[PDB]
Amino acid sequence: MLIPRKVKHRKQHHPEQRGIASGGTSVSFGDYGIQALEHAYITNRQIESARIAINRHIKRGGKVWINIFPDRPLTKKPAETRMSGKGSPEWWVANVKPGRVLFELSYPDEKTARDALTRAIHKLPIKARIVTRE
Amino acid sequence: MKVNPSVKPICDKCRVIRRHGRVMVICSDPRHKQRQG
Amino acid sequence: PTYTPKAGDTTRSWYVIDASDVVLGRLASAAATLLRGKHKPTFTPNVDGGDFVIVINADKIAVSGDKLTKKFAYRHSGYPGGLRKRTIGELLEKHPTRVVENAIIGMLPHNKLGRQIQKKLKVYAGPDHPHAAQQPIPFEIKQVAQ
Amino acid sequence: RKGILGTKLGMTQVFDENNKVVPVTVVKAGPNVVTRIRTTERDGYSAVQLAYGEISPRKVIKPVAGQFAAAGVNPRRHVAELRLDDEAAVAEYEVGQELTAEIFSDGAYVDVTGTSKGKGFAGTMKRHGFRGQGAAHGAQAVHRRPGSIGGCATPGRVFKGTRMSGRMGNDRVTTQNLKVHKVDAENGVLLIKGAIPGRNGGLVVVRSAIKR
Amino acid sequence: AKRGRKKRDRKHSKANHGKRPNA
RNA sequence: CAGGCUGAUCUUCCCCAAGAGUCCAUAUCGACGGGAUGGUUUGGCACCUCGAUGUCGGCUCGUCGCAUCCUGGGGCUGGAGCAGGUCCCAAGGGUUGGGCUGUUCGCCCAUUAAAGCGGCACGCGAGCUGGGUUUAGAACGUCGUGAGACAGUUCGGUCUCU
RNA sequence: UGCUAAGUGGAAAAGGAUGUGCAGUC
Ligand SMILES: [Mg+2]
Ligand SMILES: [Mg+2]
Ligand SMILES: [Mg+2]
Ligand SMILES: [Mg+2]
Ligand SMILES: [Mg+2]
Ligand SMILES: [Mg+2]
Ligand SMILES: [Mg+2]
Ligand SMILES: [Mg+2]
Ligand SMILES: [Mg+2]
Ligand SMILES: [Mg+2]
Ligand SMILES: [Mg+2]
Ligand SMILES: [Mg+2]
Ligand SMILES: [Mg+2]
Ligand SMILES: [Mg+2]
Ligand SMILES: [Mg+2]
Repeated sequence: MLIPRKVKHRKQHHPEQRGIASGGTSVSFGDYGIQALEHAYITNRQIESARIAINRHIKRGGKVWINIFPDRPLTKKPAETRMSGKGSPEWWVANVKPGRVLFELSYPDEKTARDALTRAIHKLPIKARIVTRE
Repeated sequence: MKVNPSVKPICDKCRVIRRHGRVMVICSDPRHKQRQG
Repeated sequence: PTYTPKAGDTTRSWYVIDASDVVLGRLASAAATLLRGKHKPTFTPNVDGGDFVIVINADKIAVSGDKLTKKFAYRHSGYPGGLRKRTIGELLEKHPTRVVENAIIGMLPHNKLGRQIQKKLKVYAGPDHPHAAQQPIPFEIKQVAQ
Repeated sequence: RKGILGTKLGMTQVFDENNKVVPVTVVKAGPNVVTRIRTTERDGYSAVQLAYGEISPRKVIKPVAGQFAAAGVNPRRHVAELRLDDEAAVAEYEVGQELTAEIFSDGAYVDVTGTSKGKGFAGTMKRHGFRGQGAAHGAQAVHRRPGSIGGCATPGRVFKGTRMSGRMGNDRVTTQNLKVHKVDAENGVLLIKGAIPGRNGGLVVVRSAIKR
Repeated sequence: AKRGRKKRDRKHSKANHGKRPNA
């Protein structure tokens, strides 16, 4: 649960799904990251769930970047109601496309780095790959 | 034994074989026996 | 116009298959061509010109795969919960006549004429048959090279 | 596995060796002639055909008379088979052997087959042991009626073996076990414990029990 | 459910060329 | 109202284990997050029927599925024994009578080896009942100037067919 | 000329796994 400060239009269209990512497709910051190989709407729940899964498994050392930010409303209506207007902004959702690097990890060990990212793969909807800066 | 779609080893002794078209892991411990991995 | 049989034109005659090692299906389909009379130069669909077939060693048929456990061959009586199922290996031990028969009946046309075709078939478990008076010719099953 | 045809002679009660009452159904198995012995060579099974009961020669049909003439036996009322297991048991019968009720030996168990009493088109309540609808609290003309007989638009039919209404009894039935209290050798009667199917004077096939 | 899935998998028959008139 | 599609919500399993279990994630529970099954709840939609597809609960009669309540066969146990827990297999048979309510559900009572969960027009009114709902009478609270109105209570209320 | 042993062909996922055929790489 991290959210944008002041969004200009609180009710938007669906983020444009299909297409390959132009950038950032490669690792820019740290030694190990994870690159999405699929289209998904990564909710701010799923980022924070994946973020702590690294931080618990890594313990004290290293450093975690997040190239994702949610930014976008995605509307829901009440479950009671009949099918009037547009509903209220419920989620907060980053549009992810194949190519794009999501998370990043600076931890000096090889094994502790890779399996800590492997925790973050299972808590995202995407079917993902572990990448390296080299 | 523990069923479930996952198996995975726990002991290094745990063997992960497959019998009669079905995946299982056997360890010295009676506890680490699994199926349909 | 064309030729149609105006009776009697049926030469008929007999055949005798031995199964032994040959697989089910290609026995049964090759039997069913003889049973319709479709090998004949003269063939009209409305009449039956179907030659007699005696299948022998109908327990020996090599079914292949793992069908002798897993193929079930269902019946239903009429009553609720009347669905019986009977493994081919179990069915062949009890009734070795049935397995070659129930294959061959499934390949025939399924109509009023197609039931008159079923009289021409006979099917025996052992090597012997009691139609040795009529002198049937042994029909080995043949592919024509294309 | 021994057997005997006879008649149901009606019931009485007889007191035990240890002073209890046992209710006993009296049958009289008279002297039965084995007419024909079915053999595993020709027939494909083993069985014994038993003749029972006195009939006048003029009553007998010429087809039926010639079968008894082949046996060398005076014709009889009823005839029936005892099917018996294996080939070995028919070895000790000869055509014209007149067996009697003495064979059974006190304290045996039997099957005692016989056709039941006809009850003559009983519906629902008597036949199957249904419950009827209530006798009061509204109930319009349903007091012994079957009620529903099926679901609705699926399946849209009544199933086979639904329990309705029709002619009851004259079923062949069997008692099973049913201890023989006393073989009486003179007179030719067996006191068998408990009820045996059928009317008084109906044909009855007593044989030793397969379950025992 | 079962009937919903199966109708839309008749799309892939070879005669249909990966589209079948649903409704 | 029922069927049809859908499956947000419900429902039964499942992936990853942060953990709690003295220590020990996986005896037993399992947060956060993710993926599906089922069509049994509340819904969405308006495709069949308005020159009629007649109505909740109960009674009578059932029939099938297994996601098993009991009986039967197994693995693991933080299983001494007795008695359990948990998971796999298995649908042959059996799954009580009363109290209160129109009830379904539920709370209780005395038992029982056990008091299973569901589908079949929420099975079954050309098989039955009519207590509930839903016509006309009438009073009470409320809103209305009034005629009258209210999934607010209350008492009464034709169940056709060779 | 090859592949598939599951009747896969003749329904399905996140995942799990010394099933196997080819092309890479210490
Ligand atoms: Mg009564
Ligand atoms: Mg009356
Ligand atoms: Mg679904
Ligand atoms: Mg509707
Ligand atoms: Mg309809
Ligand atoms: Mg419409
Ligand atoms: Mg009409
Ligand atoms: Mg089961
Ligand atoms: Mg109903
Ligand atoms: Mg009515
Ligand atoms: Mg009706
Ligand atoms: Mg009323
Ligand atoms: Mg007023
Ligand atoms: Mg009155
Ligand atoms: Mg298949």
